[PDB]
Amino acid sequence: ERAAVLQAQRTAAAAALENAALQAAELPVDIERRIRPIEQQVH
Amino acid sequence: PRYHLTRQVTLTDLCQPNAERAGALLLALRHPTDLPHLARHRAPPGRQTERLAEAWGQLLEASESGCARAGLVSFNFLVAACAAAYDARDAAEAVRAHITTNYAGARLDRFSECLRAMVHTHVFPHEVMRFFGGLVSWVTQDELASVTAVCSGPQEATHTGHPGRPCSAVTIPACAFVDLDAELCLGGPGAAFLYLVFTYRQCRDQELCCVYVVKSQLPPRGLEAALERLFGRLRITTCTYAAFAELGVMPDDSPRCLHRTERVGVPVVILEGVVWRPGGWRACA
Amino acid sequence: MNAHFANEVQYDLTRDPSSPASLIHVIISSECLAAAGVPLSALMRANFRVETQTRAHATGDCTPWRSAFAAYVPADAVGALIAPVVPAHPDLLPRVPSAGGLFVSLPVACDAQGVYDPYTVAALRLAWGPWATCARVLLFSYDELVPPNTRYAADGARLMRLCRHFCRYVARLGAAAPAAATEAAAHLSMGLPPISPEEQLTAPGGDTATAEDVSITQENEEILALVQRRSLVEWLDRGWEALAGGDRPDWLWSRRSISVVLRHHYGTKQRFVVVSYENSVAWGGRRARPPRLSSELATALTEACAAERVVRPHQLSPAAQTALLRRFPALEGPLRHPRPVLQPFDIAAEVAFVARIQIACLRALGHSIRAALQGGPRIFQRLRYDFGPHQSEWLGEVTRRFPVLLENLMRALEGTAPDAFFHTAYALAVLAHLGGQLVPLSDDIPARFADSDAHYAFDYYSTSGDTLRLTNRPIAVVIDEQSKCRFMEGPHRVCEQYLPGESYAYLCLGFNRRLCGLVVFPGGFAFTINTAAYLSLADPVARAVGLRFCRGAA
Amino acid sequence: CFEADIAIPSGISRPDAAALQRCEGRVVFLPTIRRQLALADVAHESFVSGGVSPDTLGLLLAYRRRFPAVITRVLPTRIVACPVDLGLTHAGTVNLRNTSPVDLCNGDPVSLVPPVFEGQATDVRLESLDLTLRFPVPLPTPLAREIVARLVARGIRDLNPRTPGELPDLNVLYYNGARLSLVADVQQLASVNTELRSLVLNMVYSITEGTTLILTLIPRLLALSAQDGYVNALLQMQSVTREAAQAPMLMQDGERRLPLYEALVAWLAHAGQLGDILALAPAVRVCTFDGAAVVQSGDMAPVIRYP
Repeated sequence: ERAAVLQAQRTAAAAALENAALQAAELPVDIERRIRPIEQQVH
Repeated sequence: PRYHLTRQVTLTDLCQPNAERAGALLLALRHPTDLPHLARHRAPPGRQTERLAEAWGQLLEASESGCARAGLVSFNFLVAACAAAYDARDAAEAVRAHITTNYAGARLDRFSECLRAMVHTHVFPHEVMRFFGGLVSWVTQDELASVTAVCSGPQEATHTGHPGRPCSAVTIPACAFVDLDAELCLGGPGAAFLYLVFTYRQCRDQELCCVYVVKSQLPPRGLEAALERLFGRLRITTCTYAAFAELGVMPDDSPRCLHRTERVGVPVVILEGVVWRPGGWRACA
Repeated sequence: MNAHFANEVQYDLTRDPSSPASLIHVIISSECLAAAGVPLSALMRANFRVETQTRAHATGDCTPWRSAFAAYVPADAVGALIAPVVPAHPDLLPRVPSAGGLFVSLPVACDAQGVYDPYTVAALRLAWGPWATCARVLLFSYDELVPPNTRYAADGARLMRLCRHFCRYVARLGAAAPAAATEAAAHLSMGLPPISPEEQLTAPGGDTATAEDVSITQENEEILALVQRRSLVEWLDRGWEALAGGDRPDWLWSRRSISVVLRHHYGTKQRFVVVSYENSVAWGGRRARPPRLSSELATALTEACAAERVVRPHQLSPAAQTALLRRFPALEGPLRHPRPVLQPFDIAAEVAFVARIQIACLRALGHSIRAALQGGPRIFQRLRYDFGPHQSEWLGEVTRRFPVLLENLMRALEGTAPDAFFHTAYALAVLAHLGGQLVPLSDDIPARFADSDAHYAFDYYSTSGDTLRLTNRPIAVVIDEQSKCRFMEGPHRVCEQYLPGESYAYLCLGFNRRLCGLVVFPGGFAFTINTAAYLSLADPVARAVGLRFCRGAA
Repeated sequence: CFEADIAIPSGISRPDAAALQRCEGRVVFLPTIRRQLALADVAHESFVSGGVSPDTLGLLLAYRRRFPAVITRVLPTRIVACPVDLGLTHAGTVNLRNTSPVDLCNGDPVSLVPPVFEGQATDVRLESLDLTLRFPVPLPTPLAREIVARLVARGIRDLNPRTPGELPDLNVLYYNGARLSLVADVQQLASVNTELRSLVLNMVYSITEGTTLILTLIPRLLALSAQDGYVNALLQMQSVTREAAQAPMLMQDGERRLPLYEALVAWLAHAGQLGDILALAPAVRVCTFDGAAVVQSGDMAPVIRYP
């Protein structure tokens, strides 16, 4: 009875990777628009 | 009494039966000087009712009524004027090469505007241009008209064989192979029941006009569900599309034909022997 | 397309007052069905019925089975919405292919000023036919289903490619386009490669309120400035009305705003799609009635356990318990119930709900098998099957063969999955009896099973070789000292033609609405078992069991 | 007449040849227009569809797409039938047989209804040619329109149970006296469902924009109730009109369209046509030459054209 639950929670945590990895798909994205068009203003 | 004659005196501004064939499926023009008024009435107010006030007024420009009222509409005059409208082009348009070389598109171009204008303000072309008959005699003058084109039952298509010993007279053309809609490909023996349906498309194809004849061994109660099926022009919502009346019975399915020779090569269907039950119209849905 | 649309007409229900809802379009693809246990050939054989019911996580009951719609189309299911197919013009939009599956939008339980409850499951069921063998069950929580926001930023590149492909189709084909189509092409060239629908999932862009992204640009392009000193969519309608010849409200939302969001499935590591149009009354539509969803429970119980590093919220601090209870009051269930019949705060809480029933029946089996077989038994016989003279030496083996079976029957009853156990006869004969303490699911029960106690219902196991199940169908054989057998009334399975216990290499195993079962061996040698003296199913535990497994008959 | 014949195909049970004699003036549904046709498509085995027999609402839908025909003269070789749909051109007024418990009137339109009566089954059996014959029951048309509304609504109660088992039976009819009980045995769903939908879909279009102003005068109806005879008798007791009593919604665009006049048009278009789209079309009218005001049960009434 545990082994189904201990698998199904593990399959959830395997799915919660790409639930969070696709949610962490903005961490190299949210920085370019807040830096790059501001420096040529300084120019 | 299985032989009749009818007569109406009109202009040859319309059909010009001397330019027509011996067999043509003539309409009248009942209520001819009508429709400035019903342009204003019977329509919801988002239709801008000042359109048909000029639209038919440009028709009789191409055609003063006088004492010879505008009437006796040909079968050709609706097919070619809707040839650009319905789903047949360069084959229904061969009816325009039939008219303008024998009759005139000047009267078509004013009326194809009417076919977008009559259907615009919900003045639908059924119950105007009521059925008259099969163009028996053409005792017309030069620019005027006097036609006997009998209504009144089966006798119009019986009185065709008796007058001329050689070949056959009238023999009731369909005037387009696109017309005479070959319904009931589920084929069997019996008798044919002919009808006159105006299929519409309201604000989808911008007030479509259509004239064609159906082919069925079906009753009027087996025709309305046959009018709900087989259509792809349901995509409307206003309403009251697909009116129809009885063109009557062709009491033989054996005598239909397939030709392209008339009078310009126009495809044409011979239909010999017809009980012309004049029928009644219906338009609700 | 339209299965997402016609379910919105069931979302147009409204009328009599009840707890207010939403609707989420969910596109399962091929391998999420295939890894689930769905045969893709049998649904490929477009409107299809789906029986759905919704289940809370903590406590409580379930929804009855709701008849829904489906559209199972093998195609690029993301690309078919994006690049649809005109019958005359299938190359109106050439694209990149993809996987495909069923189109089913699913409703959402909410609140007044809706705060959706995660961990709480809506259960799908695909019914290939009547039988439970023609059935699968799918699990979906709102954490799995609900993104916070959509990605209509991917809709921006799509719509101007549409106008260029109306500029691409007329220039290639030429004068073969009719009079309404030769106009609307060049009216899209004065307004400014294949369309890959998978890039709209994999390009990292989504929704934003953008009011913070105007002030961050107005104070960015004024620096700049200080140093210095009919639409196209109306021509898309005639683009369709000439190439198709009609309106097609299926294609009408392929012109409007389309967000195509990728998510994942917590059961089998799979992917699926979350869809919202613009004109949808469903969730994520830009024509939608309040109340809408609130991602508050998905932030409260997490961060009160994440900032406190409470790994399991039964280890939550007593002030940290009740302060959340002062905020969100529906959590008294999964925190303050002595023995909830559904387990509080676990992923497989619905799965552990099932596996107990798999356990508790086997002990009701296993201590009942010992009951009728306490000592040396006298079983003499119960059926009428006469012998030939050398046929008795076959039963000379059955003396010797006997005791290894009753282990391996119960081993195989252990050996099945419980998901594969609910299609067998004993798992539904109890439901014919738990409905008698209501019509159970898949209607495998005949019309005359509920008449007498003489209407039994069998399963069939292989005697020799491997001890394996030899049925799909519970085979209900009416049984009359002695009593001869008789069938009932009535895609081809081998063993289903015989009477129970009629021949060798067959173990026969029937059950009742009385739940007094039979174990029938070949040769008449059978005996009743009072499993009703060993079924210990508590009714408040069993009342969440039956409602998920019964069907209200009309 | 435009003569149409149906031959006697194969053999004769010798009293059953006399059974075809006493069916003179009845109606055959033949699904064609033929100069000769077999007797196989005539009987109720042809009325039975694939695998299943129609219900008395499905037989309405089965009598929809076939053609009635009048028995004119009975030979031992053929039976001459006159095609009602076309060949009703009879100044001789080709004669029919009334097989119905109601003594009719003079001047009734007559429409055909399947046998649904408790005691007038019209079942005649042929065993040499294994066929079953249900003759339609010619009836007056308001009494015909009182029947078809019952049988569909009885099948409307076949969709939903809910209520206790004591339902109003829809099985007591009234013509001047004359308590009639009909048969309620089987209600096939698709014959109910397609008949129910056209009852829904026509009642959709029969409401329009100017129709809504009439709904304001519902409390005006009961003001005439306690001050006259005609209205109070018009207002039924088993009506929702007495139940619903316990407003322009301006939206006025243009106001030159005659909104009240346009309401009565499209209402009459679909709610005005509810008897004939559900049932068969009446084309038979009572017309006796001798001045007889009624026509007895079993008589031979002269028949004229469409009403």
